[PDB]
Amino acid sequence: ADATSVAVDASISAFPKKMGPPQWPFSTQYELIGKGVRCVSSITFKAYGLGIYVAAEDKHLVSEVLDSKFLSQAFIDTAAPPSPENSHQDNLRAALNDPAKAPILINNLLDSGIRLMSKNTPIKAGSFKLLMDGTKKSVLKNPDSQSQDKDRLEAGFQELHDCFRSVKGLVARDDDFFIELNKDCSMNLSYYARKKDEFVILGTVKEPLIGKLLFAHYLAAVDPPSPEARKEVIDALVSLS
Ligand SMILES: O=C(O)CCC(=O)C(=O)O
Repeated sequence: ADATSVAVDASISAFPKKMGPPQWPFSTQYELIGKGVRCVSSITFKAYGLGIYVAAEDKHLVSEVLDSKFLSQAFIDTAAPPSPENSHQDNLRAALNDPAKAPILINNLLDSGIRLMSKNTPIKAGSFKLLMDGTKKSVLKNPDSQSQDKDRLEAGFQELHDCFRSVKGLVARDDDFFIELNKDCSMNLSYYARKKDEFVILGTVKEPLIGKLLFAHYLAAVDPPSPEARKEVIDALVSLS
């Protein structure tokens, strides 16, 4: 690793701190805000390296979306108020780690137009393919999914499934599966076959509910795919607010 990349696991490449066009086939320039290893059961069994990125041009939105006004209004009737001597950053941090407040804060963040990107780098290819198959079931444990249009959810997961069909044939260690969350919550999916030094553009998931559900899962305070990646993301967001 260089000062321009960070180590996630010795079995796979260091993650760039910044990624954008033209070097990478992305919509805008992204900055790494959290990383970690997605394990299955134990740290003994590493499935993939996870990197969460924010659009450089959108970092300003965090403080405007997750401001003290929204914190106060969201929970003014539900929870005791935050202590007035605390900083806003301290108050926001406590809410983002509170199981009862975090989903609401994250949903509001994910509706604000902020562009995010996940870098999903396989460590064990077989496990990764299985985690792909299980993605719909996983993100739908989210209770907020039930209120939504079932037909739109099903159609959106077919879009994702089709993109995943193309990924699964390629999966190998140290390849990069990229998922960009556009400002309208549709998703551009791409794939870097590292050994060929080739980019594959997989397509777009138009249904915005799918990107909302997937990135709410990445950033979930309870049972996120990578607890260590989520913690880093939250610290990045608090420090921006
Ligand atoms: O295909 C992916 O990387 C998403 C799956 C996921 O969120 C996980 O189970 O870790």
